[PDB]
Amino acid sequence: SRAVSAKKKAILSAALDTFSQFGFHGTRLEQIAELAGVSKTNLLYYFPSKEALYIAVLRQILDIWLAPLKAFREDFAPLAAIKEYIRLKLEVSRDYPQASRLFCMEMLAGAPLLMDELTGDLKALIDEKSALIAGWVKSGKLAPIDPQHLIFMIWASTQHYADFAPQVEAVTGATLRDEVFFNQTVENVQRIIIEGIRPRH
Amino acid sequence: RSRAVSAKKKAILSAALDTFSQFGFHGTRLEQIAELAGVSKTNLLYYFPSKEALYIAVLRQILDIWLAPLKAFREDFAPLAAIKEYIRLKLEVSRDYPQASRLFCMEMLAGAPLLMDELTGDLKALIDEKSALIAGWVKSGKLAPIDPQHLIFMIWASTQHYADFAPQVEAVTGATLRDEVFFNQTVENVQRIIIEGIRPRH
Ligand SMILES: O=c1cc[nH]c(=O)[nH]1
Ligand SMILES: O=c1cc[nH]c(=O)[nH]1
Repeated sequence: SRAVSAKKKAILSAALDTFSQFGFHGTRLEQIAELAGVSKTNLLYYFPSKEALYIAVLRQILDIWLAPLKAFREDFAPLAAIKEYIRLKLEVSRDYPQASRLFCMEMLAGAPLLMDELTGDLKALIDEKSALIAGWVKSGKLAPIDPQHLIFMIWASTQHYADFAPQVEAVTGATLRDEVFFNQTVENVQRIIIEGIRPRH
Repeated sequence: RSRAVSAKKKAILSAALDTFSQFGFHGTRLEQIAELAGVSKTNLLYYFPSKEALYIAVLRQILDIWLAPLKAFREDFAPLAAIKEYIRLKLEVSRDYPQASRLFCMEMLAGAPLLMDELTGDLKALIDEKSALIAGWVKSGKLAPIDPQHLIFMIWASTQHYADFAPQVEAVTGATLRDEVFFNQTVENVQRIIIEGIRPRH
């Protein structure tokens, strides 16, 4: 149904903005229900608790973050695939900083509510894609870097510009919404990581 | 300068770090910091006039630890060797002081309400100075053409990740930086990507 999806997205977006501004414990479901334009009973049909909504919000940003990596295939040009991956991750930092910070804040608390996804569906995908990239490496299409550590570096360097945005602005005077700085950021992150994993000699 | 006094101020700062780490800034009471440091409230207020002053002192101390290697950069150093220590020291700090990494990251997530003066002032000054130093290394052919500030941010981001995102690292790999073998694999992998990413080539 389109209507169910339209409504689930209105709730998730209202939920993101409310968790972002009031934190998990200070947020009440009725407040989210007011801003999505729906009744509490209607909201609870799709998300039975504050915990369910919160987890769903973080699953949504994870699905966005991982889409490029889920699309990886063995016959891709490895360096080209990874440079596109880096570019998509920084567009997410520019456009969805609130969700990036919400995820980072969950990690800082020990991932009390997200540990089910990290040990389950997330670990399954990274195991699968790590084996794929290890194939690219055991075949000389990439230098020898270990796959899980290359992935962590991609995540860390692109999410930095959202999560650490106040420090980036303080040192450079710019943000990712400044077109020129955005393009300089993409090119420089790409240069270091790509040349760092490019086959040699 | 008196060391006993310095030893006492560091004892207080360390009690503050772990109390701020466990209860957050607004939930922390000065009485808790004093009781856990082994000192009277009055002795704490002698050195730190407010909870906000102490909190800022705690975050400045972790900044000083983090930036010491970069302050030590000088034009005549071997660039790649210097950046290899920097990465190694940053990963040692993520292993030994994860609580401080998390507290600083949490300050950034709130918009840096209390620390923004330190970022726009002393931090920006150092990064300007050392970024020009690194631009000199590139204009003298000792490094590939990279932009200095983004190289620095990547050193920070990739090394602090293993502390701030430790639960995700453990979930995906089963390990932490306290495992000697995983620590050494991490150093070698981060160093390899950044160093080979910036090596002159030619
Ligand atoms: O892109 C991603 C995906 C999963 N976890 C992260 O921290 N970043
Ligand atoms: O090492 C450092 C120094 C300043 N700010 C950071 O995030 N990391």
